[PDB]
Amino acid sequence: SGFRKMAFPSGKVEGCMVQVTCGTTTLNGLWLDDVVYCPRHVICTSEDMLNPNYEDLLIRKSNHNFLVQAGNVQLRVIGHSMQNCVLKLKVDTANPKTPKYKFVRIQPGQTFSVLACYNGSPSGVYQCAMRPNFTIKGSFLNGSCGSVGFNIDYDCVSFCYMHHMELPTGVHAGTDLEGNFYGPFVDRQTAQAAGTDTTITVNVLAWLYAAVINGDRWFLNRFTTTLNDFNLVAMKYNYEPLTQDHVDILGPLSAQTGIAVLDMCASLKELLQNGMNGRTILGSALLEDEFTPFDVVRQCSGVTFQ
Amino acid sequence: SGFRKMAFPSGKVEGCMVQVTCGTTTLNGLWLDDVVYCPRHVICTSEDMLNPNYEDLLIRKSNHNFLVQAGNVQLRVIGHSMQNCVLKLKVDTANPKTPKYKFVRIQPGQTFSVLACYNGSPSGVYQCAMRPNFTIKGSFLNGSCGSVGFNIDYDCVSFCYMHHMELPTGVHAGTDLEGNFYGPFVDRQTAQAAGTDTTITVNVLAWLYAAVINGDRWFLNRFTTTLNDFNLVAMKYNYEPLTQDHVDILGPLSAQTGIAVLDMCASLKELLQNGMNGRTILGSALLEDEFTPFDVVRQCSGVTFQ
Ligand SMILES: *[C@H](N)[C@H](C[C@@H]1CCNC1=O)NC(=O)[C@@H]1CC2(CCCCC2)CN1C(=O)[C@@H](NC(=O)C(F)(F)F)C(C)(C)C
Ligand SMILES: *[C@H](N)[C@H](C[C@@H]1CCNC1=O)NC(=O)[C@@H]1CC2(CCCCC2)CN1C(=O)[C@@H](NC(=O)C(F)(F)F)C(C)(C)C
Repeated sequence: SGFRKMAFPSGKVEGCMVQVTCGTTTLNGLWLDDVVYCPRHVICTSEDMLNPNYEDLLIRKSNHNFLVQAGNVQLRVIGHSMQNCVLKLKVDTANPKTPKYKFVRIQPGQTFSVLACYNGSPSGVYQCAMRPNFTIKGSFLNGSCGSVGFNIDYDCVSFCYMHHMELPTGVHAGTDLEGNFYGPFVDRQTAQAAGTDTTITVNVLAWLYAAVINGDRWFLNRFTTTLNDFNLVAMKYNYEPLTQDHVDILGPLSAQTGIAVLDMCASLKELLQNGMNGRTILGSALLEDEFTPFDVVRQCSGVTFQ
Repeated sequence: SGFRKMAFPSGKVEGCMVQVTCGTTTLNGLWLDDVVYCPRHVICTSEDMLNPNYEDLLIRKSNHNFLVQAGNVQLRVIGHSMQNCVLKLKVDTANPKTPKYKFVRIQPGQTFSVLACYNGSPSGVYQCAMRPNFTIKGSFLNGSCGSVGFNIDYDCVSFCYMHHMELPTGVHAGTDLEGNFYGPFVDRQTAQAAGTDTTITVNVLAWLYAAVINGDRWFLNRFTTTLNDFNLVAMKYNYEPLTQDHVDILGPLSAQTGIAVLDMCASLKELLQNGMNGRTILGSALLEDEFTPFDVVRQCSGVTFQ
C-alpha cells in the first residue's frame, strides 16, 4: 500500500538523449534510429526572437551548423528538415540504444513522465498531466528544451511531449513529437498566456478510489447523486463535466472498492461544498487531479514494464 | 521555473535489477559485479514467519535453492552468505551494467529515489524521505521487496535503502545495503508499529525558499524571530528542533532570495499559528517537508548527472 506520484522508469529514454548546438544555443535532442529531433527555435537568433521566419532561418543553415554530441561522441549531421515546430537532424549513425517506440499525441487529462535534461544529460524524472488548457505544470530551467514526456507500455516507449517554452505564470508549453503544439501556443516570444484552467474531475474520482483502496474512508457518505445533479455542482466549482464514459472507465475501481461511481460523486460533491475541515486524503489537503484511473489501477495493482 | 517531486533518472539502477526465487517466494535482487543482494526473509517459510531463525534456515540451503533470473537469462549461484538482514548471492557472472556505486546509510530527513520492482522488472520511480521515525512513506505491493532506494552524484549511484516490509499504518521499513534496519524494526511478522513521527523543519524551510524562488511570496512577513523563540513554537506543533547547522545549510537559499533564515522562521511560525487560510504554496495546501535544501538548490539551479 501507499500512493505516490509515480513516474515510469526512465532508462529507455536516457539512452536517447543528446546535445544539440546551433550558434550559441545549446539544448536537448532525442536520438532514435538515425534521426535527432529537437525544437526548431534552436536556430533562432537573439536579434529576432519576437517574430522569426523559421523557413527563412533554416534555408540559411548547412548540415555543419548543427553540432550533435551523444555523450562524449560527436554525431555527424548528414541532413536536416523541419516538421512543424521540430527539426529532424539526419545523422550517419543509428542509435544502438533505440527502444521500441511510438509517437502519440495525448488528451488533456492524461498523464506522462518527463525526463528533464540539460546539455544532453538527464537531470530528473517526474510525473505531469496535460492540463485542460493544454499547459503542463512542469519544472524546467534554461537549456531544458528538447526534454521529452513519455509513457511506457510493456517494452515500448510512447513519446508524447517535447518541451519548448515557459509561459508567464510559470507553466510550460510544447509539442507532440511531430512538432505540433499542444494548445494555442507558438514558438515566438510574444505576449501569450495560459488562459483559464479547470480541474480534471474524472482524475479526482480516480484518486478518491485510490484513497479508499489505501484505507482513507472518512470522506465517504451514505448519499448518492444523479450524473446531471453532480455536474451542476461541478460547473460551479470549475470542475470539468463528467461523462457516462468517465463513469464507465471508473467501473473497475468501483467494483474493487464496492463504491458506486455516483456514490463517490456524492462524496466529491460534499467535499466541494464543505471543504476538508483540517483533514487530509492520501497525504494531501487538496483534491488531487493528476492521477488517471489507469495510473491508480497500475500503482494499486503493480504492473511492470520490460 | 516550477517545482516538482523530482526523482533521479533510474536507468543506472534498472540495469541492476534481477529476480530471486527461493521455494515459492519470489522477490527482487540487486546485481552488482558478481554479487546479488536481496532480503534474507526470501528464505522464510509460511510455517514460521512469526519467529524465524535465519542462521538455521540458511545453513539448510544449498546454492541451487536460489534461482536468479537476469531478464530472460538465468544466473548460476556459486556461493551464498548472510550479512545482517540481507543475503549475498555470489554468481558466476559479473553484471556488465554495474555502475560506479557506493553503499551509504542516510539520516532521517534526507531524501532518495525508489525504483519499485516486481519480478526483477522496474515498475515506477518516486521520491521518498527517511522519516524521523525511520519509516518511509512508500508505495509497495506484494513482491516489491529488494527494490532499492538511491541517490546519484555525477556518475555514481549511492544506494541507501532496500525494501523489506510494510507496517500496519501502511508505511514501510527496510535496511541499508549492509542489511542493517533503519529504526527499531525486525524481519519477523510481529506486532511492530511505526511510533510517533515529527515534521522535518529544515526541509519545510527549504521548500518555502523554493516557493519564493518560484514567485509564491504571500506567506512572507516583516517580522523576525530568535532561534530559541522559533523552537519553542516548533516543539508545540510537533516539528523537530532547528539547529544552527540547519541555519547554516539554508545560507545559500537565504542569499539567493535575500530572506534571512530567521525571517523565514518567523513566516513559518505565523503559518503554524494561523494556517494557510484557503491559499496554497507550490500547489500544496500543507507544509511540505520531503525536500532537502540540496533538493531545492538542485532543482532550482539545474544539476545533471552522467
Ligand atoms: C528551452 N531551453 C527554453 C525553456 C524555458 C527557459 C526557462 N524555462 C523554460 O521552460 N525555452 C525558451 O527559452 C523559449 C525560446 C524563446 C521563444 C522562441 C524563440 C526563441 C526564444 C523564448 N522562450 C521562452 O520560453 C520564453 N517564453 C515565451 O516566449 C512565452 F512566454 F512563452 F511566450 C521565456 C520568456 C524566455 C520564458
Ligand atoms: C516484500 N515482497 C514484502 C513487501 C510488503 C508486502 C505488502 N507491502 C509491502 O511493502 N514484505 C513482506 O511481505 C514482509 C515479509 C514477512 C515478514 C518477515 C518474515 C516473512 C514474512 C511479512 N512481511 C510484511 O511486510 C508484513 N508486515 C509485518 O510483518 C510488519 F507489520 F511489519 F510487522 C505484512 C503484514 C505481510 C505487510
